[PDB]
Amino acid sequence: KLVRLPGLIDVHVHLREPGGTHKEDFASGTAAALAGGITMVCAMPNTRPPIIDAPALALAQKLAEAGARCDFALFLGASSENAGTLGTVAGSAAGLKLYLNETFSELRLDSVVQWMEHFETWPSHLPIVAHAEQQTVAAVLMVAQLTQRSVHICHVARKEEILLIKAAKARGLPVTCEVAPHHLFLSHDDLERLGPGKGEVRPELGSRQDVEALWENMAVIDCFASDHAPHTLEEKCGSRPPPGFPGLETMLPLLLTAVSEGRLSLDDLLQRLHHNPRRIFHLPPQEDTYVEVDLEHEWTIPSHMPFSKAHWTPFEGQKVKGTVRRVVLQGEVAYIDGQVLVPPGYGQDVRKWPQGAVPQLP
Amino acid sequence: KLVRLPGLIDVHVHLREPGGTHKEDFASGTAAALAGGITMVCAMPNTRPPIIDAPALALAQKLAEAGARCDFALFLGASSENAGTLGTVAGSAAGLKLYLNETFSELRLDSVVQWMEHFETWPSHLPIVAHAEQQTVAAVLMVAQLTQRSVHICHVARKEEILLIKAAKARGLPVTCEVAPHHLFLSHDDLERLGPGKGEVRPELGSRQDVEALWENMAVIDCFASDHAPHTLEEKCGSRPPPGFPGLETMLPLLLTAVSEGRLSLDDLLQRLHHNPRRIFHLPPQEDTYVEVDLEHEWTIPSHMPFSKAHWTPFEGQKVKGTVRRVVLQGEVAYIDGQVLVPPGYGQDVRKWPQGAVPQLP
Ligand SMILES: O=C(O)c1[nH]c(=O)[nH]c(=O)c1F
Ligand SMILES: O=C(O)c1[nH]c(=O)[nH]c(=O)c1F
Ligand SMILES: [Zn+2]
Ligand SMILES: [Zn+2]
Ligand SMILES: [Zn+2]
Ligand SMILES: [Zn+2]
Repeated sequence: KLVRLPGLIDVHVHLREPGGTHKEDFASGTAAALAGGITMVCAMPNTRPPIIDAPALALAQKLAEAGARCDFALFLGASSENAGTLGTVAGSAAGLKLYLNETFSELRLDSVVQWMEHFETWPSHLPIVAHAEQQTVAAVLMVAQLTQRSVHICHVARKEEILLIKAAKARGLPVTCEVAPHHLFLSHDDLERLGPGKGEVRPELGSRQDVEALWENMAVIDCFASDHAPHTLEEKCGSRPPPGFPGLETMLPLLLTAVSEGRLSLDDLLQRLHHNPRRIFHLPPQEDTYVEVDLEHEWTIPSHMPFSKAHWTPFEGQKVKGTVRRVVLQGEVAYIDGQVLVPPGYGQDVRKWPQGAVPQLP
Repeated sequence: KLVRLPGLIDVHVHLREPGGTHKEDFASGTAAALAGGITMVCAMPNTRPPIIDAPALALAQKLAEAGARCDFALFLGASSENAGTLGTVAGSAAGLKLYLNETFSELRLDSVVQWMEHFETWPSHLPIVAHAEQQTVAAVLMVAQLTQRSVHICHVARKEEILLIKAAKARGLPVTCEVAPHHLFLSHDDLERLGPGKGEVRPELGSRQDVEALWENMAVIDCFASDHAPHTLEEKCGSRPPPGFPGLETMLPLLLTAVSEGRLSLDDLLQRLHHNPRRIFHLPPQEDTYVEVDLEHEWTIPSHMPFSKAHWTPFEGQKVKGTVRRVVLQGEVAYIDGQVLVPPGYGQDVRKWPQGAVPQLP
């Protein structure tokens, strides 16, 4: 018997279009999403050009509307120049992403004062998410408190970070967070197999104690999100390997395996891949949309998944129990047993739906 | 300018049909819901006969399908006899309600062992909610831990209770809770005006310190829910006054006033009347459903609201800023400026929708 799930949401993907389409584009990345049981994605802004101004957002919107096979929202990215300039387009974005650790020059913030300025100028009712590692989690939480608003922490990867967030939540602070599958299912123990190129990711793979701490503190994790960060094997194995793993096609199989093993419940999974993404980012429901999964069939992750142009995966060799069998999106069969059946352009910008606008006071 | 809200959900109403229809029926209670900006309600099982077996649920389902003007789900109620007998109908109910303090004989549980039996036999993927006051909150939390599952605490009304729940959440325990408007906007200070009959409610009105504690610990409150508990003025002012307040028509105006005053944000309100009710009870979205409210218009709550057959309200005399102007339900105008425009029977049982079934493992 198949299990029917609602349309799952991944609030953290890199679809590389514009500017990196040999790694991934909207069409191939959203095919990977559908194959992973994901019917709506939020795409990060560190493209080339980066989505840091209204013209770049306008271009990305059209590229996504023409290429996406599932529904989507597009993040804006904070820069050292664009605080106080995004007000007219802010409501059309998934949210504002701050890169507070390593990034490309155009997204680099050189001073916490620049973080303050973004928290002060970005509309207070709209989401802010941050790449914020180790101490940076505490620092950006401080900025959120000074500006009296919420923040969402991307890919929490360390015992240090989840315990800090746990302490903040105990004090009633408005902070939510997401965890990516590689930080639950990979660790330092895998670096010998992966090698130093493939193993490059930010946040880096943690210790076994880091991984154990995230599982022990599942109650503190609001969302799962893949941080789908595709690069080709040539790039990952070359002289300056970029950080990141592809993950859309492997997320749900990995987590369904954990569910089968009693590590978390089916509800725990659906809170973290459906309900909490909806409520943190004010994402609308998807009419006549659902995912049918098979929890009985055991298989081994191969050297590459069928759809991501990354054409490699760090989870190769792991045994999983859980398969996406069928995806229905907006009343149409979008995916069945390895075949994507909706064309590029079938997906839509959920922020343009009346029910996708973020409610605000007049 | 009007503000567009999603369809709000009240997970705790008493609609009195069958058996108490002079107090309220499905048609009048759901009219009150729509006038309060509420498009889906979860109806408690302490009717006459109480909804404690499959035949009674079958009757209530038809009465609701014929009378409800908004969408709904129906709770089953725990009794001293029905543990282990509800398995075939459990998935069709909103959840299982346990009355752990005062109640009618048919819903009275005389031993914590009976609570254990319900937690052991009720399907583990389906909701359990409890009327659990003071120590009873800790006791039912203990039963939840022994049976390794979650519990939702109805109408938290005391500093003692919210602090206990706060401590449980800090330990990672799966507990959620709701707070009713009278415990945020009324207190002991109002008992002289109300009198001892009108003022009867369970949980009773709290001290100013209780009320202040709930506001201070808003982060711990998952849901708002009215505990709409209608009785006629004759009953409230008579020789054996039943406990309870009507509240569907006054909830949102009261909370919108608080939002206008900066006591909580619009998002805080929508998490507690839309997103968290959805995710705790696995309630489906409502297609083409939304509520338009006006935050500018000031008015004073009268001696009775237009629709509840209770025909009185404990909030008489309070000044509010916030009005439900229009409700659209499933693509039809359901309410405009005091006029309900959908007939009895327009509402449906959301648990019969494919997307309203609670996902479970095979
Ligand atoms: O875009 C990427 O590849 C990327 N990869 C990572 O591993 N971390 C990032 O923060 C990032 F932006
Ligand atoms: O049904 C009612 O009137 C009712 N009224 C209350 O004040 N508390 C209850 O727990 C209840 F079931
Ligand atoms: Zn990142
Ligand atoms: Zn990323
Ligand atoms: Zn009660
Ligand atoms: Zn009640």
